[PDB]
Amino acid sequence: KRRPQVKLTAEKLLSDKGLPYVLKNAHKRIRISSKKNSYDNLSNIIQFYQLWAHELFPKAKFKDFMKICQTVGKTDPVLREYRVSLFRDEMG
Amino acid sequence: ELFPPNLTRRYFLYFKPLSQNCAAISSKPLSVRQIKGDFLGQLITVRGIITRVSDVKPAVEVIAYTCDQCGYEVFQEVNSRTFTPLSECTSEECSQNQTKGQLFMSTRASKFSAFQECKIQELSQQVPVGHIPRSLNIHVNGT
DNA sequence: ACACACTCTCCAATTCTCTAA
DNA sequence: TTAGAGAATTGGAGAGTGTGTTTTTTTTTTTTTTT
Ligand SMILES: [Zn+2]
Repeated sequence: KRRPQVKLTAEKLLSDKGLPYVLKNAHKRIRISSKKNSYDNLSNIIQFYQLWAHELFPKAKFKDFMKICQTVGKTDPVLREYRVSLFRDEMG
Repeated sequence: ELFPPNLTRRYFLYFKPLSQNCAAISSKPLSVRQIKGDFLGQLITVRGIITRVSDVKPAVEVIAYTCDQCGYEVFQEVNSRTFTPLSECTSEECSQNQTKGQLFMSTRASKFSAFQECKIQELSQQVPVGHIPRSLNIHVNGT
């Protein structure tokens, strides 16, 4: 056979390298200010998400990363279990 | 090995022949006619007059490249008079991330050495009657 | 024989559709 | 309304094939024999 293709998958997201890093650091990473423009602060938010997306899975263009995430995010039950777990933690 | 050892040799090395007063062929001078095909590979001594000298130019020994997408560096070693430069990042990590990145050459981390070429010719008072004088090509590197 | 240009082929990745809980 | 089972369409991996390559002045400085 030819070599099988490599893809983004929920296992990467649920890995310790994955989504927990964002929740462990996002409060410290991003910072808005009224003292800078909308365009300024708006640009700032995307920095962290871009660098994190590269570190996670360098295949593809940033937009493609988001739009790929939509499919697995809506379909996989284990990922959804993790997400309802987050919002239960806030219900705790 | 991570990189070729030639890339970090900061020095040059040369042999100096036997003193004839201690003496072996390397101590005994040959005229440019006596250098037969038997001597290929050996260390010898030659006596004559220099006819022309080239000016110095650089020659590559180890070439260095950068991969754009995965931010990784690779090296190539050159021995022959010509070479083909690399154009694909064959690194295993880069390959397993299916990252078909582009390679670009860099001078700032390549290794060069100084090169010069000359020619030597037999003394006119040693040419046998009715013949035309012969000559040899000399190469020089390093200090 | 050694880099190239071009052709051919198979296989699996993908999205679309139907069914039932 | 979600999701999972089956069918159809497309991409490009990669394997294969054929190919190409070595290789009469006219103007100007200098030596030589000729009138
Ligand atoms: Zn690379």
